[PDB]
Amino acid sequence: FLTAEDCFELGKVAYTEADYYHTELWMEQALRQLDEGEISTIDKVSVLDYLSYAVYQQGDLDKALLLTKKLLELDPEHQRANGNLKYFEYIMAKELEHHHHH
Amino acid sequence: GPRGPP
Ligand SMILES: [Mg+2]
Repeated sequence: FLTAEDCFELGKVAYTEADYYHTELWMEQALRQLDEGEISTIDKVSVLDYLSYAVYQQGDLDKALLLTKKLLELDPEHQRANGNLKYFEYIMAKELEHHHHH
Repeated sequence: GPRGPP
């Protein structure tokens, strides 16, 4: 059994090597343990920051937007997550603009 | 573009 902090550190190793799948495995494990109420010094916002980017790199845009929204619920002022949200909202508005014109 | 932790 590994602490949430261990899982998070491992996910950062994966991320720094652009191993975005393993980043997702480790970060999701960390998030699960915190959600069950493990006492830990890592904060969910930073976990979600890495996780949202990793999921974006995998091409899973819906999931990346969801995670970005989860991050912003916890930290509404997060500058990059706000940036990423605006980007995802733009892409979605274009797709909906397309469906309305076709 | 989206920006992740640097
Ligand atoms: Mg995946």
